[PDB]
Amino acid sequence: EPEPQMVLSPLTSAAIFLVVTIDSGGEDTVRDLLSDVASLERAVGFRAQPDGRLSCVTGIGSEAWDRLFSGARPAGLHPFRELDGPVHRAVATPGDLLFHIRASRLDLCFALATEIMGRLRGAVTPQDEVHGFKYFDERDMLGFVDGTENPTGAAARRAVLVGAEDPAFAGGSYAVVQKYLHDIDAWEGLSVEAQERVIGRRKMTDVELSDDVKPADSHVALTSVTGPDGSDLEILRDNMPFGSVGREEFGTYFIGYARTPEVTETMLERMFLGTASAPHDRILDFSTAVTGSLFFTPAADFLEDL
Amino acid sequence: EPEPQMVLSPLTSAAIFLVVTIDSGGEDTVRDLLSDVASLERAVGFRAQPDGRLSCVTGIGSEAWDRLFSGARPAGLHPFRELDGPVHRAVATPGDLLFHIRASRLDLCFALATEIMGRLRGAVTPQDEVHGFKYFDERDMLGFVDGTENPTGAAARRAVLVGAEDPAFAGGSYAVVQKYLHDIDAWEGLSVEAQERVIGRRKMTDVELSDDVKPADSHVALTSVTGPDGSDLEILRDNMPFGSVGREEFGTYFIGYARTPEVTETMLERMFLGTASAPHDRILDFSTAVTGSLFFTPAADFLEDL
Amino acid sequence: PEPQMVLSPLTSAAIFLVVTIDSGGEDTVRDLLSDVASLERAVGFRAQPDGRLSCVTGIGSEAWDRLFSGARPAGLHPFRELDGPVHRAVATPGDLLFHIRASRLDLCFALATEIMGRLRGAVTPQDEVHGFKYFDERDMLGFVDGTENPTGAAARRAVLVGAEDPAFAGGSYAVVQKYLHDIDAWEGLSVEAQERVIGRRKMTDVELSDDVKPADSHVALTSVTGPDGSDLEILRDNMPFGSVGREEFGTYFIGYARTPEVTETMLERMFLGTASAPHDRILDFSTAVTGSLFFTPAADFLEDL
Amino acid sequence: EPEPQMVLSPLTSAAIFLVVTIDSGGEDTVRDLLSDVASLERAVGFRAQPDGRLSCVTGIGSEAWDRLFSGARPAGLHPFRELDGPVHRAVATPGDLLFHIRASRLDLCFALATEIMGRLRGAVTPQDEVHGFKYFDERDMLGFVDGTENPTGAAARRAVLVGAEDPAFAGGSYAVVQKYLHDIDAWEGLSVEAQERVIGRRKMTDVELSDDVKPADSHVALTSVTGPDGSDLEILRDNMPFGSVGREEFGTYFIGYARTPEVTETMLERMFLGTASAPHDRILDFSTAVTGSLFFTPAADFLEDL
Amino acid sequence: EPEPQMVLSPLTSAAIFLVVTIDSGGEDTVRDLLSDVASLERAVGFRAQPDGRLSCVTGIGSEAWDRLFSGARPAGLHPFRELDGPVHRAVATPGDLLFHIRASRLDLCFALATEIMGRLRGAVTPQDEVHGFKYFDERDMLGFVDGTENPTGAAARRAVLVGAEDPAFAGGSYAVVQKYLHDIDAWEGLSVEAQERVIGRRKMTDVELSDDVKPADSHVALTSVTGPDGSDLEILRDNMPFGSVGREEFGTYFIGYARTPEVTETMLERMFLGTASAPHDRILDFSTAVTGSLFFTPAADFLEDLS
Amino acid sequence: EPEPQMVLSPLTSAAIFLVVTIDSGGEDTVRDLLSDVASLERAVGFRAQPDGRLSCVTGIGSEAWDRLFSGARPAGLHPFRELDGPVHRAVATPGDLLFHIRASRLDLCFALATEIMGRLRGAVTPQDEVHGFKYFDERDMLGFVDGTENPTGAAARRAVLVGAEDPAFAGGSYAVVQKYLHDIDAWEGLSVEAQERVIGRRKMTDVELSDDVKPADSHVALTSVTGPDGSDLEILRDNMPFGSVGREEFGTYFIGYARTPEVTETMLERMFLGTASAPHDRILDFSTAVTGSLFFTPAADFLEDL
Ligand code: HEM
Ligand code: HEM
Ligand code: HEM
Ligand code: HEM
Repeated sequence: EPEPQMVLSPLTSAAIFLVVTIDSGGEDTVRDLLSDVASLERAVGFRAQPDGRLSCVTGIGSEAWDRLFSGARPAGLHPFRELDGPVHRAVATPGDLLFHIRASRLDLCFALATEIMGRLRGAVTPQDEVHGFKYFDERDMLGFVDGTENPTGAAARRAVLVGAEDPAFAGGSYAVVQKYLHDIDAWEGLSVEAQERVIGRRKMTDVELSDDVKPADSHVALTSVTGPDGSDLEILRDNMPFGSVGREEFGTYFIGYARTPEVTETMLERMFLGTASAPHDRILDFSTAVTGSLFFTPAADFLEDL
Repeated sequence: EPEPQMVLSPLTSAAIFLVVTIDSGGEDTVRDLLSDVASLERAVGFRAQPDGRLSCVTGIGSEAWDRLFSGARPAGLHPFRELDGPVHRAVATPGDLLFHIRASRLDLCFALATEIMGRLRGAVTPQDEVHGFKYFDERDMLGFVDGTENPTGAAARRAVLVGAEDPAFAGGSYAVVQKYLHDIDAWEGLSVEAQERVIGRRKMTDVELSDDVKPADSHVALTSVTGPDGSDLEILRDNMPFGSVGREEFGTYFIGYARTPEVTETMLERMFLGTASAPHDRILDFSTAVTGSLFFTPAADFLEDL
Repeated sequence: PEPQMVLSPLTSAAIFLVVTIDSGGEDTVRDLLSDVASLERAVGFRAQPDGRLSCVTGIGSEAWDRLFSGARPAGLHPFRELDGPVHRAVATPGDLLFHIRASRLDLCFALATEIMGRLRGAVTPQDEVHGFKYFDERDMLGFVDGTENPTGAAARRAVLVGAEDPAFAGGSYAVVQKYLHDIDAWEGLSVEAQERVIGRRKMTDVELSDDVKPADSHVALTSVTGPDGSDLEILRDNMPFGSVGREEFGTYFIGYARTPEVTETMLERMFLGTASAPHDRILDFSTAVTGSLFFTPAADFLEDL
Repeated sequence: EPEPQMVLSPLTSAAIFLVVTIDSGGEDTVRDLLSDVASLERAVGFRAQPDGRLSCVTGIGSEAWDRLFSGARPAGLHPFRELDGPVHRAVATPGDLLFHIRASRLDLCFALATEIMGRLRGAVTPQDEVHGFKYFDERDMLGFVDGTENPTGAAARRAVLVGAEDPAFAGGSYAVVQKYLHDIDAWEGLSVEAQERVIGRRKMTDVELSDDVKPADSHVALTSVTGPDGSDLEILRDNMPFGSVGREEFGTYFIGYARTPEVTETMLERMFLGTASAPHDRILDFSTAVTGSLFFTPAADFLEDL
Repeated sequence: EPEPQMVLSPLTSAAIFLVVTIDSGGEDTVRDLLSDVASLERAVGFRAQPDGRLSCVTGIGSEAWDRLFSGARPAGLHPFRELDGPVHRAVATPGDLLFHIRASRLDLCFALATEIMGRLRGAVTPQDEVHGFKYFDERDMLGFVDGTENPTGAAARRAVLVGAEDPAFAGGSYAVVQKYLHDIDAWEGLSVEAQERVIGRRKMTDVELSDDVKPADSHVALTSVTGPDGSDLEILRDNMPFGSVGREEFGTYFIGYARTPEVTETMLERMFLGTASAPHDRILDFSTAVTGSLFFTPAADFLEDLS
Repeated sequence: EPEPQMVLSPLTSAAIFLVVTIDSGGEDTVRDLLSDVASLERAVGFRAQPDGRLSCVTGIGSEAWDRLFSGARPAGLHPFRELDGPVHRAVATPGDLLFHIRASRLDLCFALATEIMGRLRGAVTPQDEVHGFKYFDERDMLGFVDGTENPTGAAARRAVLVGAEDPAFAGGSYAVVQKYLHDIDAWEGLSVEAQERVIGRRKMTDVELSDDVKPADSHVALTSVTGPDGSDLEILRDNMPFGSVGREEFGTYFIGYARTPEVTETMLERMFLGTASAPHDRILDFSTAVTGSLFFTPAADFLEDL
């Protein structure tokens, strides 16, 4: 009965990521938009039926939630936990509202973004805006295929959607966003085979490295987490490349959905704080997190009945 | 589990609407076709996998039903109710069988209709035939995006399909057809802003007017209905533009699917008869209905079991 | 001299529009004729990538005299009616031809709306046809249609007016005929019998060998070798159209050529026959309902008006 | 609950069928591959995330099953039953593993096949390899639309997927393969009308012949089978054209899926051994089977737990 | 027979515009890149051979030409002329090199820009970078179809390519670039009718307004220019929308190609300074130019035969 | 202006290469086909307008020319010259007629090939048949983008088409074909960087190595040839990948067009025999030529006038 947002939807060739903070006194303007967001999506999206694939996923931060609503909160909703590791650091930056906008064409994303921000003008301060674009055969700026091991079907729904563990918010999800910038100069100084050891997959063919060759400090190794019951802990990632050539800015916009933030945070902890066998994730030697925010994306019904 | 026809299927770029009456002694020939209609659909349709999206929905009129079938009747099935309003009239016209044919290309539509009419030749009289075509970004002849607020998924299934309320005809639906002709001269006499107030939405962006600005005699206002439940009463529209430039025919072929004809009929009444708030729908000052028929579209199984 | 899109390939959608000019409508028509190209751009640029919208404007012989003063295209005359022993190629009124093509019907309809909107009260519509592509470039008889159309340089020489009439160089002559087919009769024949009528294999579209091809087949009759060794050629943009209810299953014939003599020779062979053929066998399943001849001038001619 | 392989997925424009036998001492390598087969599918397939439609269905033969797994056997799993008819013979040929690889592009098929064979090198002996291609409007080498009467939706699910009757192997399916070479010289000696009477459908339009003109030895007649219930027994066919012009090879690669092999075998017996009214299937007068193998295609999660 | 750059190439769904100045002592690194620019294009472009449509047009500014080259100069090459009108100004901003990169996908544009800039690092300073995107049915941020009256075929060739009037630079063109930011708030205050009067064409249908009702201060009227002959002066425009929603930036990146800058400059003059009939172009009441540069785009041969 | 065959047309995603020898006494049948080849091309091709992009280039060998035609010979037509290098060897294999068939779909290629061979059956013997397919982003089986430096426009015309040097055959061209099989095992034993030194270009980005890094025995170095005036001698290559996973066949089908064979032969000599600076082409250490034929491809009007 709880109808989820488009959190299970596949990766698209264009995306707009939009993070704002709510100005004091903006609450009411924000509530009005939240109840219209699905309506605005249809209004723009319908024009490009059937190949438009326009979707918007709306997320609300921990502090924003308390300003907007009264009563019970999602069980795991808290501000992004800053991770201060020996070498690398995962910062928390401000963000009350997330708009994850996806389509097969940028114009659709931009048109929807304009409609949303038009209604929010004077109530919100923009914190981050990223226009994501598909890079060749689903590659990131590091030149590796990105998103291969994303869950599908029942597994995707099992890993992503809040269920009976928090029944009042069933159909919701948790999104962690991090804007990463890459040091391409240092990355390109590595041989392809060395880069492969950093990731844990073959560069060209996207084939996973054998369990023999794959280093303990490789990205694939550290982000592979098993639960106490032996099951794999999974997240759904909709990462998109972005960048500016003149500024020498080459980035991955990280976004990860999971039914509990504990799954995503365990992965982050392994990456930044390391394990007993790895000091940290080698990918972080060529990647710097510049933002960090956590949002709860409620069921579609929740926004409607508001 | 009853198998419905393609009544929940989305809008396509081409369409053929075919309305016929059954001649004297034509019952047997019609019964034979009805049992073969799905196979005829596959015979043509499979030639254009996967992008063809050929479908045919077959409807049977109230009078026609009793000539064709012994036993139970669908509970809602009756002849279309003519509405003689103070200024605007919803006419009723003859129609025994409906063929609503859709595909991404007209050739597929035309080929199926050829096979259908081939099998019915000498048993039926053609009443109406319309070839519909997608007009730009899902627009109608009035220049507005048309079909934005159609229900989807669970909401659509609930609004369109017969359920427990008539168990013998579960998976069926009721179709109302009306061929509307538009007075484009008069319409293009109005400013865009004046047009927007007629419809209740913005012309280019298809964004709904604020409730503050939205007139009560706007099309959107009049066709927005709530039951004693307090929930929205919804229909599924597969409207298509048509016309001939030389004959000054600029048309909307209206087709609405609902689980009970009462829903569609209520909307019709509000449009032609008006409420306490409005004398009639302003759209009708630019739209003249020239046909009007009601059909029950059975479950796919029902057709095969003949 | 810039020609019209007369060499453009076949599209998946077309609108054919034939009108007569009402007396006193001369001036309205002239102003439209000067605006037709910018009207095309107005609609077509909206689908700039893959819309492929074009409009070829044709003017009739009688209309030419009423509209313009001075030089006449040499080969411009009314459509010559052919009263054959069995079949007739009728002549019907038509002053203006609008041959509108695009990859989508919406683009065609929009342009036609704009044209007729300007011409309203100055013209009377005679014919309007909405053409659609039928499977793998097939006509209503179920055969691939347009295979032997000239291409490239050969197309240019066959279609475009050259030095023979230098005042109208880059123009062309368009012959239109709406045909209705007897599908009940046609579907009676076996495939092999149908192939003998056309002169090609039905499914594969392979031309029958000269050893097996009947003298009264469409291909044999429409293959014309002129005074020299050169074959005479026309460019056809035939489109299927119809209505299942009215039992209309049609082919809208349009053929472009440098001189109408080429088209007329083929037409005579079809209706009046030759030495070893009474008439084109296709005509036993095909009836012409319209017949008109237009000159389609260079783009610059229409512009400088 | 059980997650099947892409056994229900539709026809694509490119396919690779790979049939191998397992060498002595190659069981270890085969098991290790079978556990990785799904990840290899993703490694190649994610590269063309939209449009790609890369899938691989892995099947295991009877003899191979006993060599490979210790435990319960799928109830219907047995070697292909050779049929020695009075005129036509259905040969049984060796085959331990089936790889049914499909995509919208051959490169994806070839790439995945390379990765699979690269892992299996020196553990398997290749028996058959066929590169299938779509031919015009879903036609076979006989010039007839092929696949028309395939079940879809729920009907497909019930006909193809193993259910409660064999609960330990729920979500599995049975695949029967046969490579056919056609005698095109003989075939193109018949008139179209005569060809139609062999198949049971019109050639150009793919419209089924009426039952009162359809011969009893036509392909459609003999492959139409009803059970004790009175309902139709159905299989899902993904057969693909293939061939080589220089060696006069014009072929149909037959692949049929069913929830029980008894269905496919019944239709094979009728074709080869005939019925009361029909000596054999007239299609075999122009078709020769050179291979014949039967495989069980387990649920996806069965392969993964190795 | 000189080979032009893809200057006559049509509009695409994605573009990158890159404007840089050459630093002191950067001349040799630049000259070296200019010789490999075509080969860099093929290196990236061949990967999407079918429907990629990757192209790069390289332009060189007036001051930069004297620094790079020793021989003759194109006859019409000069710095962008600033226009100080009573109300509106057309600014001249620094820019030595122009890279007009187009494809059907942004990734192709970004891959080529990465290669170009990678070779030019330390030698050049970025001035402007815009990533352009198609907006619906070829619309601009004002919501009007943009490019309709672009010349095609022979007429385009005659309008854009340098010919016999300057035979040593035949197959070249002149490109004028201006980045415009729009005041959407103000624009959306106008009715559709009122907006139509600013532009000179119907909004949705893109049909040109009738001559009797088309205002003298409309965009279409002011940029309609007949020469001394009586024939129309024409330019080829590859305008692309761009913007940032959060920063409230809604822009049109203007680029016009012409065989001589006099054509484009005349149009500019009519827009900014006005005529006897019109004070200025009304579009400028909602559009602010923030960049302005002029470049000569040489024939491909010129760039290759630098070696 | 003599009309050329489609020797200038671009690379397609599908290709069939057909090489046959003319049987004793099959000359008359060959001449009749040659006059109908363009007609056959249109017969199949027109069915798939406008995306089909079907074309067929017909070539005639040296020895075959003398059997077929009386009168003048193309100036540069001769048998393929075997190259017996110190290490590698370019074999000469029999070939009278080349059919180079390309389209966006294999079906069109296969259909045309069928028609051609159907007419030549009993008059010719097949020597070679390859079905080519596009591999990812125009890559070859070595994993490098293949065809990057092909000339285009006027440059291609001057490089490929016979001109005034041989007036009677203007519009014609010369095709050299070589079927190469690759040793993939060995090639994948090299690092990416080593592979780059073999080819002379970066692997993923396809950017050419600078002159101070590019080895003299690299493929790009050895196939770069300057002529008398100092301008590069160029060929047009339409290389297509092919292969069979079962038989470990991973191949490049090499075809090169040039206005004179001298150009293609110089490159071949440099590759196989070597220079003072280069023992041989390093690509040959991973590539074996198994066929080798030279053909003249006449202007189109030459074929029809027969
Ligand atoms: C009744 C409507 C007509 C139909 C259904 C029809 C159909 C066909 C077909 C199926 C072909 C063979 C495929 C092709 O090359 O296009 C063909 C060829 C041709 N038709 Fe028609 N046609 C019609 C009317 C006409 C008329 C009126 C003319 C002449 C004025 C004409 C001239 C030709 C020519 C010149 C060819 C090519 C013959 C060759 O050189 O091989 N057709 N037509
Ligand atoms: C020689 C290779 C074969 C060819 C060329 C062939 C071709 C066809 C064609 C053209 C049809 C009609 C279109 C359709 O419904 O798919 C058809 C139907 C069918 N074929 Fe085959 N077939 C072959 C082998 C087989 C075999 C071996 C089986 C069974 C094991 C089989 C089972 C069926 C079934 C069940 C149908 C559907 C019949 C109906 O219910 O109407 N086919 N086949
Ligand atoms: C402020 C940014 C601008 C916008 C949004 C804009 C938009 C438009 C629009 C909507 C049209 C009508 C449709 C068309 O034919 O393309 C147009 C026409 C035109 N614009 Fe602009 N324009 C801008 C700036 C300029 C500038 C700076 C120039 C000259 C340097 C220019 C030259 C033209 C020309 C020559 C035409 C065609 C006029 C005709 O002959 O019909 N535009 N522009
Ligand atoms: C063994 C099979 C071959 C493979 C896999 C192969 C592959 C390649 C590759 C990857 C390139 C660089 C990208 C490009 O510009 O296309 C290339 C370039 C080239 N190849 Fe080959 N090649 C083969 C055989 C040949 C042969 C036999 C010739 C001539 C007889 C040849 C002539 C050329 C030429 C002229 C170039 C362009 C060099 C330049 O100017 O940069 N190739 N080839």
